[PDB]
Amino acid sequence: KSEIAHRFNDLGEKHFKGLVLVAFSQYLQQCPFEDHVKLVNEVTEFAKKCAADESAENCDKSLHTLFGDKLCTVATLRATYGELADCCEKQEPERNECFLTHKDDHPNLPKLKPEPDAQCAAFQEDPDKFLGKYLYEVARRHPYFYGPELLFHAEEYKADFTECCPADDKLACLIPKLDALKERILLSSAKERLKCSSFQNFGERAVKAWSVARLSQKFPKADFAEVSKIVTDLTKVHKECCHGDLLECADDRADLAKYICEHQDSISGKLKACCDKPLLQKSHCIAEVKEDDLPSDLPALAADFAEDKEICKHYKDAKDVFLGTFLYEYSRRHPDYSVSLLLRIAKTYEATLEKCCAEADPPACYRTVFDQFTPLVEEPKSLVKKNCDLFEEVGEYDFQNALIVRYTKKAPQVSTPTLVEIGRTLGKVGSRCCKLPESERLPCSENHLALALNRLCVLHEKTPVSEKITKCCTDSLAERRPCFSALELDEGYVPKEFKAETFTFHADICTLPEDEKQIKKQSALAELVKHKPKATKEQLKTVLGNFSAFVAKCCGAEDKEACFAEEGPKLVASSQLALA
Ligand SMILES: C[C@]12CC[C@H]3[C@@H](CCC4=CC(=O)CC[C@@]43C)[C@@H]1CC[C@@H]2O
Ligand SMILES: C[C@]12CC[C@H]3[C@@H](CCC4=CC(=O)CC[C@@]43C)[C@@H]1CC[C@@H]2O
Repeated sequence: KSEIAHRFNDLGEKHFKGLVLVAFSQYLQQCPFEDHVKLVNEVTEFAKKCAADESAENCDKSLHTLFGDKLCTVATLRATYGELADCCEKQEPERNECFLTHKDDHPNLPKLKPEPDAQCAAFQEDPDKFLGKYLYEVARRHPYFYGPELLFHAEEYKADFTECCPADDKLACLIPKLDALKERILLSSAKERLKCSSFQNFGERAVKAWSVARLSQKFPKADFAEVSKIVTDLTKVHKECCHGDLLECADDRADLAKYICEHQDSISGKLKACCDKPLLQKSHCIAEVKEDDLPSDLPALAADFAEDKEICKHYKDAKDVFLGTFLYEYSRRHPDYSVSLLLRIAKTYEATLEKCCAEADPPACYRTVFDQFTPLVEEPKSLVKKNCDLFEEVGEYDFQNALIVRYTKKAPQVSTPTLVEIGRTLGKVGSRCCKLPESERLPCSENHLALALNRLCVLHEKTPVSEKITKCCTDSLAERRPCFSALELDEGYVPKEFKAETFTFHADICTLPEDEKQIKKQSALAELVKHKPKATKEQLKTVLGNFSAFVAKCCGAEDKEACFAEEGPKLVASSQLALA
């Protein structure tokens, strides 16, 4: 019984190689493309040998042993990866655990900057090399990217270049195709990173809870046993992928996609479109499937979960199953709620039973349990209404700026690039979610907010700067967004010392693209808040407007630098007075 042969036979050579390339790229993010390709081929050649004869020497070793041994043969390991050479002394599974610790969530690699003429040539010159290069580039930038899903995006990446290279207009799919794919890559990466973060920081229990809530919303027709079945299998898939077991992850994901499609009539009417597709496409469509219509025979929950006299007995006899059933029943009923809200509601239900069942007369106590949920629902609904009201009034750029001020005040010790990133991400959430139908706003906003907050938390694990951020990031997954919302200006913070050069602009800003100009100004905005943390958002908006006007004027000037030189220092000095 050869594991590597077993995976090679199940997956096929193409997907086997793709996943192995991705896995290696994620583990060793600094190595060049050619180096990894060689290791992939070496591993694949061995798999073929084992497929021919599974009794052969070393074919019965574990995948982690074989792939771990392979990574440790890389040239200049100690120089390039000083930390990783230490892992190579260790044995499995200790070695892989060491490997996973050293994955870098922020490698700070160059921007993709597609060159359509050169890339279409390389694509035509060698497609396998070209598509493989793409897997490699994204994988090392996103060390926790969902392995099988990255192969799906490589196919979209192929279809773009296939359709557009022979066309007349050279860059007819630059902004249209690659920028859209780039956006989908970011969202997908953020979604999977949350799952891996949940395993790491809160355990498998938290991942299953989240998954029960989400899949109940998606598949309200399905029975609890069906959802539990799917959650169990899907949790194992993500567990394997998050721990670098990409071949096993891909294989189990295929098995799950098959199961769902075989039982689609009892699961969801929306799956039929997904289930008449190829493998990678089918799995992707299932994963992103639209929520099914609510069945007309949804049961009233007051009887079982509020009015039944033996709830304390049920709760005590099997807490997991009873609470699991509640979460399933309440979630399928509420596609208009965010997942974290449903998890908060489930925690409040649990807490109510813990309290009420210790008292003398539990029934009278827990009779009003559903009424405790109302304030939990109103708070996020109010936040989303306020944020969307602001977004629709001022637009994305100014909405981003308001969020940068908001979060810099909460966490002024965090780096400016990180504060700008989260502010800009949460601004795009406005564009994405506030235009949706009204019932879909809350789930879209809060679910995306969870992704952006996790990004901040993951960067904070690497570079801790604030005890308040640690607390919100590690105390409770469900309470994370309310914790961050509750943060106010850190009074313990001492204003960052003034540096004139930080707010000094030059003629180089004028040649930049619009998004890059914004980031420079938004970076200055974060720095303004850091030096003057008590300045109001209204003061800051005005001062930034003056900076924007100053940049606009001097970029339209005959002598651009002389304009920046004369005008800048006065404005820099005057701005500080405006922020008192
Ligand atoms: C997965 C895939 C087939 C297998 C390809 C993969 C691109 C990268 C690659 C390079 C190789 O040298 C082996 C085959 C693989 C792994 C392709 C991208 C789309 C296509 O379906
Ligand atoms: C997270 C949680 C404990 C673990 C529960 C979860 C409901 C769903 C569930 C079902 C299971 O089969 C395992 C335990 C879990 C994952 C509960 C909801 C609130 C409670 O705190």
